[PDB]
Amino acid sequence: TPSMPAINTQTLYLAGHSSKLFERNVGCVKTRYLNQTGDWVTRSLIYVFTFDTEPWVTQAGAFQVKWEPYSPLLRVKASDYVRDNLGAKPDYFIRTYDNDFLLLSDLKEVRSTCSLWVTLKYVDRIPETINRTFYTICPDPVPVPFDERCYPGG
Ligand SMILES: *[C@@H]1O[C@H](CO[C@@H]2O[C@@H](C)[C@@H](O)[C@@H](O)[C@@H]2O)[C@@H](O[C@@H]2O[C@H](CO)[C@@H](O[C@H]3O[C@H](CO)[C@@H](O)[C@H](O)[C@@H]3O)[C@H](O)[C@H]2NC(C)=O)[C@H](O)[C@H]1NC(C)=O
Ligand SMILES: CC(C)CCC[C@@H](C)[C@H]1CC[C@H]2[C@@H]3CC=C4C[C@@H](O)CC[C@]4(C)[C@H]3CC[C@]12C
Ligand SMILES: *[C@@H]1O[C@H](CO)[C@@H](O)[C@H](O)[C@H]1NC(C)=O
Repeated sequence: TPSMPAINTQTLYLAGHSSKLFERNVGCVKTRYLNQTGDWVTRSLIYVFTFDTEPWVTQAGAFQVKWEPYSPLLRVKASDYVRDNLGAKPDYFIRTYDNDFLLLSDLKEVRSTCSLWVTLKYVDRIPETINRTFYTICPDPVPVPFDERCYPGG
């Protein structure tokens, strides 16, 4: 079966989210794998804050994730900074996933907010099936448009 992306070693990019989650001046949102200790994977949360900040500066946070096989929950132990400023929760509902995408939902909201994550394979072109699922399940879906500037080099 496909490998669960959250505990895998490929970088994940935020491709879509519910409007309510929206943070003004936050762009290029992605997560890189750092290491693993026991059942916990450590990843970074990378982004750019575009207001009154130099254009080459990347903001960075860190968090840990745990996924028991076939669990519908992703466990998240986010840093104090990430919990305080980016609203990270201790658990997320896993709607679906494949080798190169992950769709997460909030646990405690009745009108559950969502986030769609993809690997490099789909950053310039989200497959129609994933896009359709995202627009079906997610309240107030906001796509994150492709931007060349959010990547190393160009
Ligand atoms: C990802 O999906 C988006 C959502 O698609 C819409 O919802 C799905 C669940 C399904 O019902 C699908 O058929 C719907 O289109 C896509 O966005 C939609 O794209 C439409 C076409 O570009 C757009 O439409 C408008 O334009 C036509 C032009 O003739 C008008 O007739 C029509 O009335 C609309 O004004 C539609 O508005 C738009 N929806 C939203 C909410 O953005 C999106 O393109 C797709 N992306 C990929 C990569 O496949
Ligand atoms: C990808 C996996 C492995 C876990 C990620 C967990 C945490 C860090 C994720 C899950 C949902 C994410 C949020 C989803 C949507 C937005 C809106 C955007 O405007 C700014 C980033 C922000 C606010 C994200 C910040 C990081 C976030 C809180
Ligand atoms: C994993 O990364 C974190 C974050 O930088 C670090 O604190 C930790 O020492 C690293 N090593 C291991 C094996 O946990």
